[PDB]
Amino acid sequence: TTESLRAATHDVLAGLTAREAKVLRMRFGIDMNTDYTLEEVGKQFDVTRERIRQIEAKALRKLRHPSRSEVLRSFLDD
Amino acid sequence: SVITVGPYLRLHQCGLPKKMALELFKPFIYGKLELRGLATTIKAAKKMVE
Amino acid sequence: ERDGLFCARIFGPVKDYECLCGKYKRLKHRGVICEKCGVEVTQTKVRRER
Amino acid sequence: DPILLRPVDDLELTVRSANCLKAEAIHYIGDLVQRTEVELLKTPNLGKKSLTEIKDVLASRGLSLGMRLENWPPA
Ligand SMILES: [Zn+2]
Repeated sequence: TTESLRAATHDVLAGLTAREAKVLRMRFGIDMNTDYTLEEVGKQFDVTRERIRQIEAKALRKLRHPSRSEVLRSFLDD
Repeated sequence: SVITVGPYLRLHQCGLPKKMALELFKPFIYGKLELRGLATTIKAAKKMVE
Repeated sequence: ERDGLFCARIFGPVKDYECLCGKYKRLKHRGVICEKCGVEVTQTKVRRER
Repeated sequence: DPILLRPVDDLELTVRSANCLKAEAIHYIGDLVQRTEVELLKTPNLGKKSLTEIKDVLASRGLSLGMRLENWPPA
């Protein structure tokens, strides 16, 4: 369940703009031993902090979007 | 399980309870439902098999 | 307890990558030994080996 | 239908078009489809292209514009 889940997640990540996907990966510790922050996204991408919050929001629109949601919907009952 | 007679049978055969085999051959069924896609994932699959 | 029979300092931690006091976690501190309790940050597994 | 009663963010709309929708008191998708195209074009910020891609996504998920309802709203 975890494996098929995670592969489906990455397959959703592939479809986005670059900064979107990479930010949303490292911001959550995905794909790494890291745990990087809004502030540190400031440090790496560019110091802008809360436009990253708005970008997170926009991506959550781009991806939640029930044409992609339904690979995730079985995991609602988790 | 208990056994009884299959008189009609042919040599190569074994009478078999459904439910017993259903349980024994589960992940095959799951692989084949992800294949057909009726259950897109295994939570759906398990819920269907239930 | 330390230097006992289940001396996790020697036989390993109890959980996946968690000291007894809870200091170091989630592979951030991979090969780290919690200096407070002297407990390595590794699986519970080696409680069967060591 | 089951798709009449959804909010439009399931379509994954855009910020300008979203401002156009919230600006014009258009709540339900049943309220969307009862509105007509020229009732949109005259409105603020809705010129050429909003109509273009909203036509695209409604062509995607099986509905169209300007349709007619009855017994609306059941709420
Ligand atoms: Zn500790």
